[PDB]
Amino acid sequence: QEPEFITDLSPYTNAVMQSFWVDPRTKIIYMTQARPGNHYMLSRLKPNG
Amino acid sequence: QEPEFITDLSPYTNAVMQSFWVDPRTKIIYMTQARPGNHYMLSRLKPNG
Amino acid sequence: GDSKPANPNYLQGFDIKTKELLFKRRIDIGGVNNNFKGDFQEAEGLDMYYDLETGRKALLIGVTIGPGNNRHHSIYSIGQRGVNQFLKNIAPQVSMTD
Amino acid sequence: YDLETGRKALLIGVTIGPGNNRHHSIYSIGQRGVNQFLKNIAPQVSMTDSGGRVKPLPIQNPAYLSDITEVGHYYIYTQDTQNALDFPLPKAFRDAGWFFDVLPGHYNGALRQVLTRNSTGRNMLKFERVIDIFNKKNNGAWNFCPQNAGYWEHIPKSITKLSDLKIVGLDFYITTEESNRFTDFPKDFKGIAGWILEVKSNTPGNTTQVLRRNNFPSAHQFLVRNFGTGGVGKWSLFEGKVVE
Amino acid sequence: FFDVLPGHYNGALRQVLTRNSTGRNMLKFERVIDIFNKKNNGAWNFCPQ
Amino acid sequence: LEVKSNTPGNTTQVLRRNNFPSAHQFLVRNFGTGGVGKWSLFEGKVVE
Amino acid sequence: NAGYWEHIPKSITKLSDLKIVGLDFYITTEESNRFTDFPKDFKGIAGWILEVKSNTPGNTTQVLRRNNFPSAHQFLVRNFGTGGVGKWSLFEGKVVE
Repeated sequence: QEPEFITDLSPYTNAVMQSFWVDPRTKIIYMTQARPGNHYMLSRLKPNG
Repeated sequence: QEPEFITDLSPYTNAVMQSFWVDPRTKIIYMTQARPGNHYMLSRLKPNG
Repeated sequence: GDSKPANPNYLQGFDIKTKELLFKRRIDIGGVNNNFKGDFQEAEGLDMYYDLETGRKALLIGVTIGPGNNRHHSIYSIGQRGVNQFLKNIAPQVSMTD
Repeated sequence: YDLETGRKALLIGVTIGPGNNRHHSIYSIGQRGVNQFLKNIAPQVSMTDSGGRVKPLPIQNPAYLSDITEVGHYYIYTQDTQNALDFPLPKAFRDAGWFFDVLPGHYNGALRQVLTRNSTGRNMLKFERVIDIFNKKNNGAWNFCPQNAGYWEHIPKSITKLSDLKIVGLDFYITTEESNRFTDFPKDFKGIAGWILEVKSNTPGNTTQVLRRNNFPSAHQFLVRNFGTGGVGKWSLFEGKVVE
Repeated sequence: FFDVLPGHYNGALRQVLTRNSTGRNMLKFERVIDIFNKKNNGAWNFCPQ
Repeated sequence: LEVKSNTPGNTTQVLRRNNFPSAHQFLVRNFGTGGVGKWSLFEGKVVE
Repeated sequence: NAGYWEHIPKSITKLSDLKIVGLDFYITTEESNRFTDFPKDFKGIAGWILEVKSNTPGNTTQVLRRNNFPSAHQFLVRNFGTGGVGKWSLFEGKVVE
């Protein structure tokens, strides 16, 4: 079952994304990137991106 | 049955496309396109064209 | 998955109760033909979207194919019939005109 | 023939548009799931990715920006634009980031390349050119769009002649120390109160540079100098008569 | 006619504004903005047009 | 009237007459942080 | 602009039709004689950059600057269109070291 593209993500951070969850109850994405420091940031964003 | 859109091609040439063929394994579209004279060109394009 | 396309990524599923190996596969996520934007197929996790309307699970994976500081963030899916269509048709992509 | 599920779809090419301008697409009369799959292998090439954000570069730090042949908006960091060579504005000028847009050209193998500095406090500046993807030799020169806000534009002390400043429409500011540093200046007016200059249009190989004086209390003057391979000349002052 | 264009991977975005008038000059302005630190937004450049 | 850039606050204003038969005139000023500015004139020689 | 010169066609024998604002053209010595509204005294002596600028609706301002390298710099001005016809006002510079 070869994959299918879904969407593309447009966060405001220049770091490699590290996790990716979708909310079936509201169709919103939570996208965790690791900032240059130890700290990290999760961006909440729209279904399209 | 009724046709429908799949993808529009984009080869950098100004001529009539003569034919095409998709690769089911690599998903490149090989498009054969005439040229003015006794010559033509084959073009490897992405799925989106 | 490694941070370069030379070492191919791998998704491996296996039962937890028995501690075995059910399967493992290579998948070219992102740029087709292994021709990514530059050379950076840094992999990323994945989850299971369960729509509350139909009840059809759908696996979906994240990938980055961007070179250098410029990072791409692409999403693929191994879902069933009726989930990927729905996920795309929730709302449209951005565009200069509507 | 869907390799995975064994499905099979019948594709048809259709080519529309007038004689020269043509546009050819692939439709399907195929099977369940296959048309969807083909449509969703990869996304349509839009000016930006799905989501409001700049697309990424197709390649790592490119020596030749003409390597980029994909429409859409892109971004070039300071290090990348300093490493590049095809880019205008010499290495000493290169300090800031640049938004690098790419627009469609024509069908015989051409594209555009617009390029705007990420200047917050200073005056932003835009270049733009036409490139030919295959025969890079035909890559036209970078036409500069005059856009200004009101700020100066320093020129670093690395340059030691006003002949390096060949770009038209720009306005570099000069101080007393800078006039005394440079060599080509009028010796009679070299190191007097500083001022701004401005480059003007001319034939290739040469250029006419106008150079004004800033005068709050005093009377005004502005010089002009044509120089290049076609010929070199000295300045020609234009003195002003104060009036109220 | 006011159009927003993508900036870079931090919270930046370009803006352009071109006046609408047939019977006079359609002057345009241009700038950059930072969504997070509104103070860091540039000034209004101008093209002759 | 036309405007030319300078240091912030400072800016040059050029003003050009509009007379077809008579001689042309243009007077330039620089105003802002450095000071108010005094208009310096330049007059032309009618020739053909 | 990048440092090129847009040639004037050979099917134009007047400077009045060049009403394209903000635009620059170049005239060489040999082709600076086929015109009419060109200054007769300065007709065919050196290269001349004309640049156009705006005015009242239906009027334009042309500025003919000489590109002479060794000698002084001259530029002529005229605003033409509605009403009368602009007279070539000259401005000369002082050669200075």
